[PDB]
Amino acid sequence: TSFTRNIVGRDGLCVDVRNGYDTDGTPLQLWPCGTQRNQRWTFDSDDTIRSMGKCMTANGLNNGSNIVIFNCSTAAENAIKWEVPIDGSIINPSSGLVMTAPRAASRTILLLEDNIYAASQGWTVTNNVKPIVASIVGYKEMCLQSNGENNGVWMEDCEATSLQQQWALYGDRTIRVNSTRGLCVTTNGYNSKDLIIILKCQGLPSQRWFFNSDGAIVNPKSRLVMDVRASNVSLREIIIFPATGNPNQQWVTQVLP
Ligand SMILES: *[C@@H]1O[C@H](CO)[C@@H](O[C@@H]2O[C@H](CO)[C@@H](O)[C@H](O)[C@H]2NC(C)=O)[C@H](O[C@@H]2O[C@@H](C)[C@@H](O)[C@@H](O)[C@@H]2O)[C@H]1NC(C)=O
Ligand SMILES: *[C@@H]1O[C@H](CO)[C@@H](O[C@@H]2O[C@H](CO)[C@@H](O)[C@H](O)[C@H]2NC(C)=O)[C@H](O[C@@H]2O[C@@H](C)[C@@H](O)[C@@H](O)[C@@H]2O)[C@H]1NC(C)=O
Ligand SMILES: *[C@@H]1O[C@H](CO)[C@@H](O[C@@H]2O[C@H](CO)[C@@H](O)[C@H](O)[C@H]2NC(C)=O)[C@H](O)[C@H]1NC(C)=O
Ligand SMILES: CC(=O)N[C@H]1[C@@H](OC[C@H](N)C(=O)O)O[C@H](CO)[C@H](O)[C@@H]1O
Ligand SMILES: *[C@@H]1O[C@H](CO)[C@@H](O)[C@H](O)[C@H]1NC(C)=O
Repeated sequence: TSFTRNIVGRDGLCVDVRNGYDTDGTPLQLWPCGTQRNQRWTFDSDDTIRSMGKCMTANGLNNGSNIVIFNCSTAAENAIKWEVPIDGSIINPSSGLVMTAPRAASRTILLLEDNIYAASQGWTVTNNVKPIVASIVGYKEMCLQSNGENNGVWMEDCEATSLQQQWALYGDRTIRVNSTRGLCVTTNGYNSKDLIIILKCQGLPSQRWFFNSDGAIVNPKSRLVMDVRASNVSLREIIIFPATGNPNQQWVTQVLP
């Protein structure tokens, strides 16, 4: 079977065939999301991803290789097969390299690169091309709240009127301050007990998050998950820590009006 969607990534821009051209070798880029046909990608059972009747194609299979559109019958088979890991990567199975947006700007050309679990390598396959805006409810049924750039995130009692409890869940798998969308939830290191803060979005692995089926919020590079330190909300510290399933690591998203 097949179905068609946009592909949203870095800074909420979309995977777009450059200029709408369908000539073999036309690179893929970031561009503001829209309905144009060169942003509509059809996913088939054969592991191809197609726009304008042609296939997303690795124009080479080394670090830094370009990703292009190319005739599906004449391209190399191992260059047109893709899988979509649950954490939001888009991977070429033959090479193991993943789709990457090396810069945030529109017209940035997409490349295959070694997987470092960066936010530049996060994508979401969807027809809703706007970030989802939600409260993130956790331990003691409190809400995750931001407190300014460079400051910690922490738990507060949930308030419909607290804008700092409002999070934009971007397609690149970042968690952004909804009223200041250039700022991202960021782990301040990849080791256990490292603090979670707000920092300018820079596409980093420290800024990538995965909402898994167990109710954890996982940082893929470290493997560690968001944790209310010591189960003590009055410490006003959220850390990364190995997944335990304990209440201080359980979260849900609740969409906002
Ligand atoms: C795969 O390609 C990447 C993009 O070119 C490399 O990362 C970039 O490496 C540059 C040095 O050659 C460096 O100035 C860029 O800032 C960096 N971009 C970022 C932020 O990832 C990557 O190179 C590896 O990682 C970088 C950061 C350095 O540590 C290099 O020594 C590494 O080789 C390439 N990866 C590999 C394994 O070839
Ligand atoms: C992908 O390349 C194929 C091989 O070059 C194209 O098929 C060829 O299209 C030629 C020019 O239209 C035509 O003379 C031949 O009939 C045909 N050759 C083969 C091997 O099938 C293909 O074109 C599409 O598929 C063919 C079968 C027809 O249905 C065309 O109308 C299609 O455009 C190329 N695919 C695309 C999307 O360009
Ligand atoms: C989250 O932030 C967004 C972006 O600033 C807010 O969305 C704007 O809201 C106004 C009022 O409805 C609209 O006129 C704009 O079109 C919106 N802009 C965008 C880019 O969507 C939003 O209200 C904030 N809060 C919530 C709950 O989403
Ligand atoms: C419809 C289409 O092909 N759109 C393209 C094209 O857009 C240029 C202007 N803005 C237009 O709407 O016609 O080129 C940009 C930049 O390369 C994108 O590829 C866009 O999707
Ligand atoms: C929780 O943190 C506050 C601030 O450090 C501290 O005063 C309090 O004793 C802590 N609670 C427990 C049970 O350790």
